[PDB]
Amino acid sequence: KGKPHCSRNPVLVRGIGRYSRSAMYSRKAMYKRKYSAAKVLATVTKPVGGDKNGGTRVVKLRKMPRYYPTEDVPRKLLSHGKKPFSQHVRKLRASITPGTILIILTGRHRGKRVVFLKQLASGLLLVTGPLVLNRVPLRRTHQKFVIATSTKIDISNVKIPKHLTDAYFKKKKLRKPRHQEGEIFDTEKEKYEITEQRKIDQKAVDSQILPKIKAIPQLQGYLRSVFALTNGIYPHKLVF
Amino acid sequence: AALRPLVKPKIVKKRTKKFIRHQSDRYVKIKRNWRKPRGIDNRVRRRFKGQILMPNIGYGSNKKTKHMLPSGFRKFLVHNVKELEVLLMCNKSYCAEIAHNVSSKNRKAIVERAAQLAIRVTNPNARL
Amino acid sequence: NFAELKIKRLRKKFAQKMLRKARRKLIYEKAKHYHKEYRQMYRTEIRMARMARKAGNFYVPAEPKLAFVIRIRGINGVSPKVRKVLQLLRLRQIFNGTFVKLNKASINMLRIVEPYIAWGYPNLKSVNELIYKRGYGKINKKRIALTDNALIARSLGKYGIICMEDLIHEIYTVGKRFKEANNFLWPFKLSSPRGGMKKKTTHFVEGGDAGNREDQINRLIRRMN
Amino acid sequence: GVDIRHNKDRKVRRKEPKSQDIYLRLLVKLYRFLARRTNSTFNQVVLKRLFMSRTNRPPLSLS
Amino acid sequence: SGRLWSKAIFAGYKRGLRNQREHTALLKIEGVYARDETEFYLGKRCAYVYKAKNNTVTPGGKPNKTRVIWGKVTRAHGNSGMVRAKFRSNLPAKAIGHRIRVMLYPSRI
Amino acid sequence: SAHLQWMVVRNCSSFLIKRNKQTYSTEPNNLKARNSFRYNGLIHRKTVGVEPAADGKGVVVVIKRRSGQRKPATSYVRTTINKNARATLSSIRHMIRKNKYRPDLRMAAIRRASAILRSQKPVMV
Amino acid sequence: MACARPLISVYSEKGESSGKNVTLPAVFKAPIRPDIVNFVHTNLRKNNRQPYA
RNA sequence: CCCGUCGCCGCGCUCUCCCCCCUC
RNA sequence: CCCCGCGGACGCUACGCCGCGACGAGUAGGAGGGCCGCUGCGGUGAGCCUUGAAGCCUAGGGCGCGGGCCCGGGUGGAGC
Ligand SMILES: [K+]
Ligand SMILES: [K+]
Ligand SMILES: [K+]
Ligand SMILES: [K+]
Ligand SMILES: [K+]
Ligand SMILES: [K+]
Ligand SMILES: [Mg+2]
Ligand SMILES: [Mg+2]
Ligand SMILES: [Mg+2]
Ligand SMILES: [Mg+2]
Ligand SMILES: [Mg+2]
Ligand SMILES: [Mg+2]
Ligand SMILES: [Mg+2]
Ligand SMILES: [Mg+2]
Ligand SMILES: [Mg+2]
Repeated sequence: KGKPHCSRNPVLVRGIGRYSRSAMYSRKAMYKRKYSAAKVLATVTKPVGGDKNGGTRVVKLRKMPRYYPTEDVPRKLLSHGKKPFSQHVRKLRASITPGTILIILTGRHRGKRVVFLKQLASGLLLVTGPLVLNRVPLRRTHQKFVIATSTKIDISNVKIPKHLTDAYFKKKKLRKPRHQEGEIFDTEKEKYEITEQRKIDQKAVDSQILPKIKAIPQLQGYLRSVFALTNGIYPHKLVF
Repeated sequence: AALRPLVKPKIVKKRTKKFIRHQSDRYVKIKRNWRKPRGIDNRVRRRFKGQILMPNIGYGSNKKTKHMLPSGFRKFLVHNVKELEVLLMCNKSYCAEIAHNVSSKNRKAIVERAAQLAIRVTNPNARL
Repeated sequence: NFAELKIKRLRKKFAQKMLRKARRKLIYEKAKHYHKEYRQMYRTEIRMARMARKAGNFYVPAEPKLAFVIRIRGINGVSPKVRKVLQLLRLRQIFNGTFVKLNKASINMLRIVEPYIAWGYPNLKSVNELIYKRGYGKINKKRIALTDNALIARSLGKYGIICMEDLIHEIYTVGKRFKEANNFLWPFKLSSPRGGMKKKTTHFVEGGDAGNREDQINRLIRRMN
Repeated sequence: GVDIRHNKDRKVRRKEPKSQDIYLRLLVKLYRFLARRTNSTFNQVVLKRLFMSRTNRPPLSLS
Repeated sequence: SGRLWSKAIFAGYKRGLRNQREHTALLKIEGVYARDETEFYLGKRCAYVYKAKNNTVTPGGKPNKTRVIWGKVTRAHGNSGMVRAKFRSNLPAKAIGHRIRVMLYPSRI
Repeated sequence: SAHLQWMVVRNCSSFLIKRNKQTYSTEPNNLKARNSFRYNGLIHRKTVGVEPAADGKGVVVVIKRRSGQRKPATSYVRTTINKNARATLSSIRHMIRKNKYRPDLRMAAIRRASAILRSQKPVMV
Repeated sequence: MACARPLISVYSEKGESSGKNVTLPAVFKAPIRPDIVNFVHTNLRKNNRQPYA
């Protein structure tokens, strides 16, 4: 086995390489790389044990079903596309770059102005409105429900902790194990608790973003106010 | 809880309202049962706008979901336990229902047997 | 014999694979040759007229031999002679286009149905986009979309036409087998012209949409498919 | 709207015997398969004659 | 702490003079009086918020009398800033001349 | 002959049920209980039927022997299988496939045996 | 099949075979033909009818 | 034999060996 | 020369099932289909029914393009 090489056919447009068939034949040296010519044990034997009980038993793994439904569903045709969500490409608007001030449009933080840190692996944006400034923690948000303003701060050379991933921010639940019939309420735990790890991470990011916010004048006051529509102005006439 | 059908496609109904007979609203003697208007000057037959619509084959339901109950099953009328076992191998596509004339004592046995054979009954609690 | 039959099946599959591979290479090179031919005629007309002007003379181009005819009126109240000619042009529906080879016999037919059609001289791009986007073949009396080259080759291979490029070449440069290639094409079912029509009831030269518009049929085609 | 006539769309021809003779229906099944699964035009002619009415199947004298 | 939605008016259904297509509605957005300014609002979620008699469940809140029929702006209508909207259910005719909110949610800016 | 007898009873039979746009057949040895030439339990030289046991446990696999086709008293051989579900299905599979006794009814008989056994196990609360 | 005529046992009044056999009469190999049977039955049931007016 | 990631079409790498630039 | 697996969905009321393409105005009139409907007769449903038939009523649940039909509740009292 040889070491895998790079593509050697740079893509100039999606689906088209820069070099032709003959050009790639020579780049690959296909003239000298010409070739002419040259499992899973379903059953396992095991010592059963016992006098005159036979030597062993040919035990087959994955036994046959012991019940069949009255009818089944035919299998699907093949689709040659339709990748799972974890393999989708993640697209981010050109107006959203790290350090950009965003405006939240939905949720309990409606209309607040927050700072954009990174896009996460699922395409969700990681935002912090410095929790001291507007009570928005390190939180995920969707780029389709934010407004990217033109005001930006340089958050380069700041360290967003590595464990701040989608699995970190994914919600957790209790109900309803060991309990089927609902007569005693399982409404306990509903008070979601801020993990001490979350407080540590919030303190770490803010300690190095807040100083850069304080650098230029009255940005903390800007982050501290909320966005609203006044009867004079209209969103299509506004420059963000 | 209830027995589920093999597949539950989305049932699309082209029309959800009945085709009422022309002028059945103006007369008691004329019932809502559809009758094709054949008068020489009838504006419903001529299909003038804003009039009572006429049934035609274009309103036909999809053959995949025709005669399908809202529960995704199709119904087979049964009169005794013996007719119930024809649905043993059609459990997940066809549901039984008991005829109106069946006695209270006898439909108890039908419901009991259908629970055993995993056949769904549309009227399991019907005389009690 | 299991090994012998397995080898026999591999030999046949390889031979079939080499046959497509040779057929694909032929299709590739013929399209390359057509591209060379297409610019040769385009440059020749420029050069021909360019040298007449040097001499102070006039180069009169050959009269176009290909026309795209679009029916622009409906099927209500049509006189029998106009009705018959539209059927002979395979224009039984409004906004049905078809390719017509131009000669004395066909032109006089186009003059009969003058108020009912808009026609002109399609260029190379119009032929390509009509065939590729809306090209349907009449295969066993069925309207079949030209999704594979095998559909063209099965019905027209005896005439040398085996791919979409060959079909486009025969239609554009009216070849020997134009009648077979043109009739193989189902009449084109075009959408309503996006952006409207100036006036369907009068001739093009009087502000309307009917009659012969020489090269302006290409503007109509873009808005129409 | 399209400009065609619909009075000749439905071709009038026997697609099966109007008889209920179960023995005739059995050998119609046999020759329906033979006509489909062979290239013999003889089977096609025999199959369509099996659909035909009695007046279209006149008796053949020995002479 | 703010309006956060644009004020719009349900002017009527898409229609000819003598035929009315109730599945789509024509909305007049405040401040948008030309067709070239409707680009911002295309695809934006629109809501017809009203009140009824019986309480209904409120997402993230106690049940109240507020109901809503959701929709979105589909395209521009005419040359003067009207937009066409599709709602999950055809808008009731009692809402003509009343408030429709345009959410700004699916932001492209 | 099966094909000739089918042409007689395809639409005229005492076992025929035609209701609710559906058709069913109630002859003793009809797997799936449908009106069809393949599944008819009377017209074929060899047939297989699966029925619940006389008591409330096990299945009865009845096959049709080849000798006395005009002698209905001794024309069917009935065997009773009263073991676990997986072993019961294997026996029915071997009876049909290994004997090459109507292999086109293999899954129908296996599915019917599963339905019978599934109906015999007690219901839950 | 059609030319083959089996032997049928004659059963005794006690219900078991008596040892006597009769070859199957050829009438039992005649064509089975319900459309004729239905036709003949349809027109012969009309023959015992009693007039009404 | 755990659910055909399959056909046509367009490509990439390996069964050749060297280097170059980042990264462990 | 299948065998560490002895195994491998559905189907084909052939009057059935499946695929592809085009098409769909209609008086007078013609034809086809009707698991539309009424009454009675021959068969058949080891059919239903005083533990409630027919009929009738119903802001009850549904099915069918439709003719119509099934089921729940009430009334009724001997058949269907
Ligand atoms: K009609
Ligand atoms: K004729
Ligand atoms: K309010
Ligand atoms: K009867
Ligand atoms: K109906
Ligand atoms: K009653
Ligand atoms: Mg309906
Ligand atoms: Mg009335
Ligand atoms: Mg009149
Ligand atoms: Mg006119
Ligand atoms: Mg436009
Ligand atoms: Mg005129
Ligand atoms: Mg039409
Ligand atoms: Mg007509
Ligand atoms: Mg018609």
